[PDB]
Amino acid sequence: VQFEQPRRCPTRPEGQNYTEGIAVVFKENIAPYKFKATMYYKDVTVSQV
Amino acid sequence: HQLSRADVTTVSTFIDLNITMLEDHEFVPLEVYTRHEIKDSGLLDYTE
Ligand code: NA
Repeated sequence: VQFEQPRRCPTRPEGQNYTEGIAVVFKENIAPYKFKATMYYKDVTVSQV
Repeated sequence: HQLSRADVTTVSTFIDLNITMLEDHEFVPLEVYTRHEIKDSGLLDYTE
């Protein structure tokens, strides 16, 4: 018999390359559009007594 | 005579250690009830 010769050792992974950057994450808009209005009307009351 | 290493019986002094990497997993979006479903659960919608 002979002894097994040294095995090929594994290699450490290269490591994930990361791009740095700035981000803005947008979501679907569910808020209603809001604005200001003015109602002009007249309450008309006819009372039969 | 002459021999190769393959022609000789091989015994190992090495202790085995089989380490495997944890595999990449993807999480899909998942909701029990969508917000549309929750809105629709009401019997009467005042706006409509
Ligand atoms: Na040896």
